[PDB]
Amino acid sequence: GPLGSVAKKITWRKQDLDRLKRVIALKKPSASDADWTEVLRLLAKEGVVEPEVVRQIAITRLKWVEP
Repeated sequence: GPLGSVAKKITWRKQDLDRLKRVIALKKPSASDADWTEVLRLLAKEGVVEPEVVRQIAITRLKWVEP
């Protein structure tokens, strides 16, 4: 049924990543749950999982890298 890649109950697509990337450029977090709470506050509309996880997702998805 699903694609060949399991990862939570949220299929991170390019369309969903394109938006998040726009937030990371504005908020510009510093690798932290508290900070991610802001960027995730927007994408939260899509029922996104906790920020603690998204922190790593944006890395393996948006090729993000902590400072």
